[PDB]
Amino acid sequence: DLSASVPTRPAEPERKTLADYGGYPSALDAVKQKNDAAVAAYLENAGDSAMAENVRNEWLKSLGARRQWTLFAQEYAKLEPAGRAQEVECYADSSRNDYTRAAELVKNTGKLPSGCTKLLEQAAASGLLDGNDAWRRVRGLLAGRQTTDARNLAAALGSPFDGGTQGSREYALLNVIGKEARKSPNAAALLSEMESGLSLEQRSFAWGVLGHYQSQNLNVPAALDYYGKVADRRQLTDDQIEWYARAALRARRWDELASVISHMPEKLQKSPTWLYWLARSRAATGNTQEAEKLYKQAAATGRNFYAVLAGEELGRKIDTRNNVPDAGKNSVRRMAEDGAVKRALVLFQNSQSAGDAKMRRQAQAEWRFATRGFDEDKLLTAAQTAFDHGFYDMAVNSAERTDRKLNYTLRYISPFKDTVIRHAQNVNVDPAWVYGLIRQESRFVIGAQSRVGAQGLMQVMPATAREIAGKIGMDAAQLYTADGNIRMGTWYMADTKRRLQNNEVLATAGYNAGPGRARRWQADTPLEGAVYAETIPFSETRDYVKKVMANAAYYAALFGAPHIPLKQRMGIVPAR
Ligand SMILES: CC(=O)N[C@H]1[C@H](O[C@H]2C[C@@H](C(=O)NCCS(=O)(=O)O)[NH2+][C@@H]2CO)O[C@H](CO)[C@@H](OS(=O)(=O)O)[C@@H]1O
Ligand SMILES: [Mg+2]
Ligand SMILES: [Mg+2]
Repeated sequence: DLSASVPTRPAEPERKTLADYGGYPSALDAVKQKNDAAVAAYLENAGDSAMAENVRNEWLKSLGARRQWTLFAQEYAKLEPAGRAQEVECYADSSRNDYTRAAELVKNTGKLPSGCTKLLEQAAASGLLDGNDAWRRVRGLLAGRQTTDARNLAAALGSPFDGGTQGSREYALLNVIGKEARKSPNAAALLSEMESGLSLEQRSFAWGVLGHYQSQNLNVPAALDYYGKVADRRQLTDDQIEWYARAALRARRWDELASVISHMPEKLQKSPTWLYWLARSRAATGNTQEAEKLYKQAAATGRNFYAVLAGEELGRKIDTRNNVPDAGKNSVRRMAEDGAVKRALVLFQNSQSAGDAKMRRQAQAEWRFATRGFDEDKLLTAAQTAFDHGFYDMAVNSAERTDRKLNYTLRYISPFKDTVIRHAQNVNVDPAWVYGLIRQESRFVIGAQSRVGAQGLMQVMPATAREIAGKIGMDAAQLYTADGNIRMGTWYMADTKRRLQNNEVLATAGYNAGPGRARRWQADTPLEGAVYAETIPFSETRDYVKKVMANAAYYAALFGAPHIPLKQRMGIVPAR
């Protein structure tokens, strides 16, 4: 049975929370204005809230950048360790001259926040960076168009870009690894021609750049030829080696795939993706007991695309039966009275009544703050609390964070059923697919709005709303109402599917990236759905398709629809 234990942190009146949020935006602008007196005032008797934690984190990034180390250290002490932003941790550790985190951070080859970038340059300037990892990051920044970060890290390592030693060799290599130079019809020939006087590390990385470019363009033969020249695969960035694996996957080179995965950082090897595809490689070469071991490890990763596929390879069907009772209504009422939970619900309720989308976003921040480090039982009670208050996305937020206690009704909530079901049927698309899409797009937040402007439950772009509305005789502004949004989103699902050879995997990619891009990613042979999905060049769409289809399989099992394994829902994507 679920524990009835609920936290009882001190609560504040609804008026005080509203008054503190009244000044949250000004506190944030005060940080940007470097008005330290203003920020300290806002904070000095804030609640123990996400408002205070958010303002304090942003303040500390500004104090760290401004080297106000006395004030920094006083305020860093008021952050809860779980609530420290990464860049704040970086500034703190640089102030302590502690570069233990730098050994892990330096493994990241892309853009880092300023405090984290400086932490690495400081470690570099003291001798306390792994030199192999450090120069790998330099190259990764060079390939990544982060020339200035690359330059500063080369300089911090004692070999600047203008000093005639290693750093000038690496900078010179931009004629191969540059963003536009890697596209050259001659990139490989130049690399081959200057190959003999390059180090083993510089050569492996450079061949990885050329293979990575080819692999993301879906020129699989060209990519595998270039990746096959990489002598030390540890020198590849995480993106490079994953697109090696993706090239080997798309060409069904199972032995090469398994070898590539074994050269991945152990963290990548343990991801559901490479657990599952390693298992598939093993099973396809007949190493059946090694595959069964890996499928079990993938399946244990939880409620995700590859865990389900791995389960299906083990003969395990998705089972959406809860293994835990519903939360008792009394614990749900008590939970709403915990001071941190109550603060989140106050902001949420009042965002509805006041029509304040920013206030609703802070309600989410308070919710994640209030529930951070709840045990599985409190997480499930909180989930029902959120659901009983209409806070649909935070019910999913809390319910999906458990590992052993599974409430599928709360992980895969289905509000608005009689509406979503009818609009799906009206365009003859699977309502389990539509719910899967909504869950990923908006988490059932009717006023959701992405950075690029995608709107509402189904995250329809305003541009797209204008095409849809003219075709079906709507008003394009119906985009901003729940019913109009669902009608437009469901119609666009159906329409994109029709333009993409009626394939549901293509249509999901095309919903997010546009049908023209989804069509460009098809091969000249048919592809198994999950192979098409895992080799989508846009990381946003690649992650999106897998999550939508995984949600769709859970919803279909929940609704009691005729059983469709996820592997068959992925089907076969047709050749062009
Ligand atoms: C339903 C809809 O409007 N889909 C459009 C999609 O929106 C995507 C945009 C995306 C988005 O907002 N990404 C950023 C999300 S976040 O704020 O970073 O979380 N969400 C929407 C639905 O998947 O963007 C692509 C490309 O523009 C369009 O394809 S195109 O017309 O051929 O150009 C497509 O019409
Ligand atoms: Mg989204
Ligand atoms: Mg990308």
